[PDB]
Amino acid sequence: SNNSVPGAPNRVSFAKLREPLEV
Amino acid sequence: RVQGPREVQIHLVREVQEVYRAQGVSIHDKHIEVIVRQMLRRVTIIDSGSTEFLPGSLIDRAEFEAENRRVVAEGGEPAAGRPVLMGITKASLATDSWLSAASFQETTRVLTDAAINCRSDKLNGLKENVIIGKLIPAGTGINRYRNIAVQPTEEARAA
Amino acid sequence: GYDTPLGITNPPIDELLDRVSSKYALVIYAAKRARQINDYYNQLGEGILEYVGPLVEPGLQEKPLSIALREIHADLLEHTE
Amino acid sequence: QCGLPKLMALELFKPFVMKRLVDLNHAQNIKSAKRMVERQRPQVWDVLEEVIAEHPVLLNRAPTLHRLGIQAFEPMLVEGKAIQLHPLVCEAFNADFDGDQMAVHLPLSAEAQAEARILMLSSNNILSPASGRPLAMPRLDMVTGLYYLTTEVPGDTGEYQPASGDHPETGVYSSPAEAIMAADRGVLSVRAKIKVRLTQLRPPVEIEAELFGHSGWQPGDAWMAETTLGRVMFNELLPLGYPFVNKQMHKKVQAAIINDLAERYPMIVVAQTVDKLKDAGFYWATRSGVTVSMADVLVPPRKKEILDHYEERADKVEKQFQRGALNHDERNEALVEIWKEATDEVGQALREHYPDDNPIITIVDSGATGNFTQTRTLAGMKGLVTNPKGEFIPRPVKSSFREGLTVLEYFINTHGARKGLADTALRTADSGYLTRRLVDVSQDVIVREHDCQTERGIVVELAERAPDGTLIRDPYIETSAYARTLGTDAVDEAGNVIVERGQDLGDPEIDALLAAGITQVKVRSVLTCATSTGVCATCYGRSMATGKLVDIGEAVGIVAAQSIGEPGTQLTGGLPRVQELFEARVPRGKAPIADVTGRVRLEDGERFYKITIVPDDGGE
Amino acid sequence: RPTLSEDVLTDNRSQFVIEPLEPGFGYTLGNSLRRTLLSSIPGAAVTSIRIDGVLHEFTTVPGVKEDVTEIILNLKSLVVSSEEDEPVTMYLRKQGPGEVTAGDIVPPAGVTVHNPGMHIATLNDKGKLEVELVVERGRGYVPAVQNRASGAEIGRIPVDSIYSPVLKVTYKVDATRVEQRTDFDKLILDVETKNSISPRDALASAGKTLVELFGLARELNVEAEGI
Amino acid sequence: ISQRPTLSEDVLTDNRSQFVIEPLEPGFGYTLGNSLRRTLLSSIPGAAVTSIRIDGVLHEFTTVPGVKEDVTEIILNLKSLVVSSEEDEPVTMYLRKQGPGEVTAGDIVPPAGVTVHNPGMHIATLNDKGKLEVELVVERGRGYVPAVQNRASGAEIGRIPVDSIYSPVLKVTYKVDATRVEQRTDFDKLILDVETKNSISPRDALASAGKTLVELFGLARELN
Amino acid sequence: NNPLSGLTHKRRLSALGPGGLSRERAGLEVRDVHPSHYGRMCPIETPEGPNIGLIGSLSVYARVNPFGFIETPYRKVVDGVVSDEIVYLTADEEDRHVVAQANSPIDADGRFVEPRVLVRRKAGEVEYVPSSEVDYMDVSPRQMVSVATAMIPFLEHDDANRALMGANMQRQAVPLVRSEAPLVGTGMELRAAIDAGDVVVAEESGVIEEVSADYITVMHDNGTRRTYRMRKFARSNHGTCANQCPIVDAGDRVEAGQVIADGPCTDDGEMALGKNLLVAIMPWEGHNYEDAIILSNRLVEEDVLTSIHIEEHEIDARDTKLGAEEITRDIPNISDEVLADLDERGIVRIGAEVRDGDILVGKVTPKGETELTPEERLLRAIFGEKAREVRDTSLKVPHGESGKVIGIRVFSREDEDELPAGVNELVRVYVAQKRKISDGDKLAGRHGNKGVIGKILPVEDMPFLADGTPVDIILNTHGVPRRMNIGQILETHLGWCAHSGWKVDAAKGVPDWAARLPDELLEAQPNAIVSTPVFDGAQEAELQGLLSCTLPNRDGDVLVDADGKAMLFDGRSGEPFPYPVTVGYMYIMKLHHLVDDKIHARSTGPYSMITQQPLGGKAQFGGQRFGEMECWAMQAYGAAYTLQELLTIKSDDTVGRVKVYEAIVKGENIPEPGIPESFKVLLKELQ
DNA sequence: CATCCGTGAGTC
Ligand SMILES: [Mg+2]
Ligand SMILES: [Zn+2]
Repeated sequence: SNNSVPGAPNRVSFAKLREPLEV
Repeated sequence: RVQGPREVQIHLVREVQEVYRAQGVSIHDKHIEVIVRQMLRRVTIIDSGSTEFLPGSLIDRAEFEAENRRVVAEGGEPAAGRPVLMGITKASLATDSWLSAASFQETTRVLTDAAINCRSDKLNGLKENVIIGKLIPAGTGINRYRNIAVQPTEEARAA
Repeated sequence: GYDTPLGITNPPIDELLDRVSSKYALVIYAAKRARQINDYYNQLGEGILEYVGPLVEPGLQEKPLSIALREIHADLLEHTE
Repeated sequence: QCGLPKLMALELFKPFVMKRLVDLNHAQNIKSAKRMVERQRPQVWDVLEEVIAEHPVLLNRAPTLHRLGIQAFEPMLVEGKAIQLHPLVCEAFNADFDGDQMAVHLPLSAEAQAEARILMLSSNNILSPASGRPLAMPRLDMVTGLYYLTTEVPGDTGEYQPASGDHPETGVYSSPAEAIMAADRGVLSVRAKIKVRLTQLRPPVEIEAELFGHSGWQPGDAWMAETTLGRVMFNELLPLGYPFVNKQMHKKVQAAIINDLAERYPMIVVAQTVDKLKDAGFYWATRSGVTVSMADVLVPPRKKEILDHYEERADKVEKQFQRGALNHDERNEALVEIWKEATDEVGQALREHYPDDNPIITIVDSGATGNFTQTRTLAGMKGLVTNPKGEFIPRPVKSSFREGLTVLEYFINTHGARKGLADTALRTADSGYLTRRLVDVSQDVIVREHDCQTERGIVVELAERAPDGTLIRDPYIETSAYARTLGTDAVDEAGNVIVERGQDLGDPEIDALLAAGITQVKVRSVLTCATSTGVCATCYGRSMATGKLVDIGEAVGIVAAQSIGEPGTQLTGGLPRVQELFEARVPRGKAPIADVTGRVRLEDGERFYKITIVPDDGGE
Repeated sequence: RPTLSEDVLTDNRSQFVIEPLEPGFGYTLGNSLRRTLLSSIPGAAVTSIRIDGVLHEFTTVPGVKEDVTEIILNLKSLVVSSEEDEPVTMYLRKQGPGEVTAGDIVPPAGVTVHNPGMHIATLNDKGKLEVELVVERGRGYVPAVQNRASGAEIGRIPVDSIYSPVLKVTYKVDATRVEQRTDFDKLILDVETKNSISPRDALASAGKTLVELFGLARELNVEAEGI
Repeated sequence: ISQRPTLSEDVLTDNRSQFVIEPLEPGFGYTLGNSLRRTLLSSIPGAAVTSIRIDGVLHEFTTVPGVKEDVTEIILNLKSLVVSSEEDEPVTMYLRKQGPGEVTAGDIVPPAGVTVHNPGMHIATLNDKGKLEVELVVERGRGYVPAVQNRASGAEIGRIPVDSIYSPVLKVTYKVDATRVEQRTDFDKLILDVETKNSISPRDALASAGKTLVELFGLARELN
Repeated sequence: NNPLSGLTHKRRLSALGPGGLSRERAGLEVRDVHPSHYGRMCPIETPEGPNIGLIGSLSVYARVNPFGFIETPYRKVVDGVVSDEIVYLTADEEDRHVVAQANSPIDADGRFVEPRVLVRRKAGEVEYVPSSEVDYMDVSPRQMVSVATAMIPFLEHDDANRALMGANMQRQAVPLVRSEAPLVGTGMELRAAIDAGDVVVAEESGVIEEVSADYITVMHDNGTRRTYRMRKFARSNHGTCANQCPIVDAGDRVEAGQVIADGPCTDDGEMALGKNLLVAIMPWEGHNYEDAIILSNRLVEEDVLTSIHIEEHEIDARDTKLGAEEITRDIPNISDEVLADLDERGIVRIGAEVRDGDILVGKVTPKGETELTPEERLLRAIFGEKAREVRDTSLKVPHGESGKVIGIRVFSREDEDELPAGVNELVRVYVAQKRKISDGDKLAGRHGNKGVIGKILPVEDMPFLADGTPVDIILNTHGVPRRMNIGQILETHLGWCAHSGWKVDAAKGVPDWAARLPDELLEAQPNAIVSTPVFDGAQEAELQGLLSCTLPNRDGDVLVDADGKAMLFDGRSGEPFPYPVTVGYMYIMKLHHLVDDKIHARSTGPYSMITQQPLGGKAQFGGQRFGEMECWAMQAYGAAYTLQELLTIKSDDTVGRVKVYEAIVKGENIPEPGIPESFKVLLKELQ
């Protein structure tokens, strides 16, 4: 997932793990 | 002043061309020459002579050699003339029609001078005619083509 | 030797240009005749002495210019400058 | 032709339709006929179809940079609310289809429509008044489509095979109608080299003389050829009476054919011939199989190998500057050279690695569109980027766009990309201003007479003399001589005159003087010929659009201005130089010239250059 | 409105104009009718030949102007109608100075040559010429490698068989403006045939043929359609 | 060099059916199955809703009190409604449902000669206190006919013209087995693929396709 | 225009305006990209026109400090060890420090991998620097971009020129009838939709007590009830269709901050700026020559690219000197067929159909008691009909406009509605249109790939795959490598993998190419949604591999290859295209440049009050301008009569244009032009 | 040859 914060549809992401801060 | 009026024309045409050559643009020398020709149509007044030509004034070759053709027949001193090269901007401003000049640039300056010199405009040009709504003095506008009578050949006749 | 000229390309302009001094002349040449043909149709209804009508067969709802341009090709007109 | 929307035209011809509505009694007067058109009653769609019959309209696309910016068309009613435009005149309007609009003006007076159909009709304005080259030619899909079939593929199926053993000759067909049925079965490739007997195509001039003795080729006379099926279909368009062309159709090749058709064959032939080419280009651009994939775009094999070589040659330069043996001005000046050399070797790495099947290269090398410098940027690497100053950055973008640029790379490329868009907007404003100055200065210049009659002209260098012998064609030949009319009979060493005076220089008339040996001709110029008002017709010579002598009355002064300003957008001296010349400013360079000819006396000083000239003829 | 059929003419070929087709049926009718005239009409042509003074192909025939190649080609253009499916054989022999044509051919019973004025080969003096021809029947176009064993191996030559009596067909689809709709399709069709059959008849046969195909589908229900 | 009258075989499935046709001319299969494909997708007669009316609604752009969907989404849900009518002339259907719960295509009441083939289709989720009284009009036609045409005829302000997708055909394709073996064994075998909307059978679709085409190709046979 | 359109507008950073600079004063230095802009202001998003570089958008992670400068977040590295502690830095403060790039490899604890890493330094200079000297590092790879910019998948594959347009055009997207989320995302599509405010977010947690198309009621945990009303069919500032629909069903458990109902251009709380279209990269019969676009008629029969456009029409009744304007159903000399769609007042009835020229609000005004024509006096004695003193001043429908009347707003001075001095009754009629997509409508993708619709073929004519499915959109191959925006190509590849679904081969282990691929993407369903964050996400090796993983269709056959291409059949000739064509799915947006607005024409109409020339604009029904540049083209041709006509009888010849209209309708010849009234003005201005 | 004022700086 990318933004697992609100209760959103699951959009899987090619990524290096981004945990600095939410937009 | 070094190589004369004809050489300076050939130099401009090819130096101009050299810029469009480098970037892959192909303009025939012809078109350039048309503009170049318009830059040298005026010669300056070295000595006034008997003529009414103000010294230090750029006057057309046609006018310069026709007034020096009238005064030569009059008996007075002809004005001494030296050829002069003009940038297209001022050559354009120095036009005979104040209508064409004012409708180009520096409109406040054109009118100030023209209203003082009492310059009368013969509406005979492209910019001149378009403004007043006359047919332009070129192409299908010239009387040569404009006044044409078309008639059926004597062979052609109603059935 | 070419393909059949369609619509506004007919009559072929090349053969049109053989019967005239320049492109510019042909315009006034044709147009002033197009004026004559349209006069004839409007005048005839109520006026005698109109310009001579179409020297060729008028196509159905054929434009007056299109009529003139054809009879120029037919050499049926006289040319004066 | 042009597609005019049913909605646009009805309001354009509104009082012309109201006229015929009360003619055919659909309406009882002019007031009610107006109401019919506004309510859009179903009757008027039949009436309007008759009204616009061969009544030309104008298509204007701003900016109007040259006179081909406004062209006439035969209006065609069309469903929808968009204007439909011919794919060829896009070179003239400089119009694409990313949301471009066009103004429409409907001529009323009998003279106006006459002027439109004759002077301004798109099918008459085929050539550029600036160069005489075709503008209404195959351009994008069309060139790639034709370039497809005229290509000769070595081992493709159906190819001609010599006879050997027990099997006879394979690949020889009786007629084009046969070879068509072969590819339909799947035996023949439309790109494979075969042998066919043709009956409706005039053979090459070199072969017509061998097979007929120039007995005059005739529709029905046969002859054998060694081409491909596609090259035959292509020559049926040119069509008959024109010598067969057995080559592959690069844009320059197609540019030659049309430019030849412009000369000899008449206008209505060219207009129809080029039309057939368009229909052929698109159908075959379709089945050309030209497609962009991530696979078709390949990164070079020696990608990291080559870049490691020059980064090693760079680190050597960095350490040579680290010891301060190199100047700071010299450090970057060498760093620029290293990576410029690197980028080149990356491009070479693509060309040979890329198949000629590769649609990215197929499009580039066929003159269709795009540069290989784009292909390099895409598959190889972006290379050097420009500084805000303009100087090339010492740091290089090693990444291609296929691999994905680094975050920092995108930033500095973006900077350059913006300043490019800014300048491209600023030159245009300068270009249009220069244009309007040029127009005003040459407005009283019109063709008023047929001939000045003066013997004055100017010398043109026809060809340079090659050192070993023979000659070399001057690079300025096309632009300085090819349209001129002679002012003096051109004679060789003999007393034999090759070209008379009052003769327009054509293509073969250059070769008659080129082979004869004469390398200098005197020609009538606009400068030399002197008349009262404007200029003469003869001096000016061949109008680049007609291919014939300019008509008396053409405003050659304005056309010249447009012809100079139109392509002014493509400059780096540059455009300021062009202004600096036409405005006769005392230049920046201010290079000195010799006052009197003589022996040069160089006496350089390190603080200052001084030049003395001892006059050749006595003098001081 | 029911569709029309038209004809503009020439001796060997003619153009057919079909309008007005329901929008989108021009192309639906286009390539399907072309591939029928070119492939689905039966005739007769030369399968293989045999020449007396030939043991290999590169050398021309003794006493003949034309090469071995150019004679095969001229023979390909020969139009012939055979009455029996089974392969027949015709002989063409001539000697001395002059020109050999298609009228010199000796044809079997029920086998007709339709262009007896066709040039074939120019013989000179002391020039002997004897040729055996093998005539079969079929459809469309068949390559030469598939006919490499249809003659005695003492100089048997495989020839490209052009069975089909229709030579070349092209088509264009323009749009006709019916009522207010400018969507309707107009089908122009160019058809050139041999000297065997008229184009006007070659289409009716090519037209009848396809009616049979779409019969199979229609047989199931014959539900609905309107003309 | 062989002559055989062709066949038209069949390998079935409920919604879609493979037709096998052989033996055909070499290189003829493609441009033959395509002429059927283009006939199917465009000119096969079917039936669908043309216009509707709702209680308390005057135009497409509003909401019924108590219902989760708006009329736009409701009309857009009814586009996937599968119907088959035999009445050549227009007929009127009905749908009336109140209170909590869901309404479907099953609650539609088709008159004589009209059949709904997909009753499980969701139309609207009527919450409590929500009432929905509708009135649908069904016609027979072919292809695709836009809503915008109904309005100018004289249709009262209550009616809401809806787009019509008459085409009962779903998806058509084909593949060809051409035996190119060097012999007189060169032929093509056609495998046509036709899937319908459960409005008509795949067979009945190919039948109306042929009936159309036969009547069209019959004009090439008639003499001058 | 769309939710993003509004969101972008609030984050603009102009250098224009009072206290700032003028457009002509700004040189070439103000406009270009400055080094300090990193993470603060976007280098991509800026207008194309004469305002370029003077207008920009704020970078995503940036914020404003109490002194009016722009701060930006960086992660704090103690000693080679990344710390989650974050401090916001200003421009000049960062210059004193040294910053590492976001994508630098980091230990699972927090340490760096290589001693020397990529380093950002003052004055835009960059060098390799040992790990002991590293002060800070970037928050995100996508730190430097703006909101609309980060929504461009594979941004680092498109050149800044087209990527610029790719950002600018998104703002021009049109809200469709219903909207789908893109198959290829970037992750930004969620937070953009929420922070737009044009969706409905739940304030406090609870359960949906009741849902209707009108409103949603939420039962909280403490007992209180908040009701969220749905904006239904409202007209935006730009005539687009702001229409909201409830996502949640009745009885769903909803937490705080969750989207319970989204608006236009939103699908399940995500920015839905377009539709997922089945693309084909190829030339096709020239109809897509020079950036034109070919569409499947499926997009017209299924309203896939259809939009709703609302217009507000206004008219008032004032107090005049001859009486007062009154809004009535009685208009002089009009049949009852024209008035048929009005009520008793004179107002059109809601739901009625309106075409151009028809009447919306019937108003009549007392015309001045001037002596009526003696020829009209005579005409009124014969038929004995006395003239009324009321002239028609009705509100009719403007040329081009048409649709269904979807509401009336009337304000009366009588009903105490407070009006400006002089006005009695004011009427507002609202008319919406259901514009399907047609020829000339400008479409675009996110990669600066724009263009107009050249032709929409019937569904059968479309180049289709082996299973019969026709493509939706046919883009031309030629206009791709030139623009350097081959990210549209990568979107097509990943777009196809997302539609078919995939599954990496786990037998014999996890392959080496899909080794960096996170676990959750090793198996994907048909119609799956994925994220490709800018400067992160998919790389070319994984994309190529995924093209091999493509799951077969229902018939058990794979449709595209490892190249990403597939074999098409020409729907016209039937025969298969000779070469494999690149097929996949692309996200295409409907831009707000529609022909229905763009088209315009005029025979005669209104005229300038001073220069007596035609007026200008479609709004005033004015004619085109034949400028100085166009008069040169005429002059060059030598078409004097055409040029004269345009500037005389076609323009400001007061007596000419009237006598031209008469000569035409009578079928005579066009008279000779007179004197341009504008020239008379000049000679008086000089005087 | 270098300053101060006024006038220029693409179209739709
Ligand atoms: Mg553009
Ligand atoms: Zn002269």
